[PDB]
Amino acid sequence: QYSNQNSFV
Repeated sequence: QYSNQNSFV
């Protein structure tokens, strides 16, 4: 299981 969460402003 592979999760990536990226938030820019």
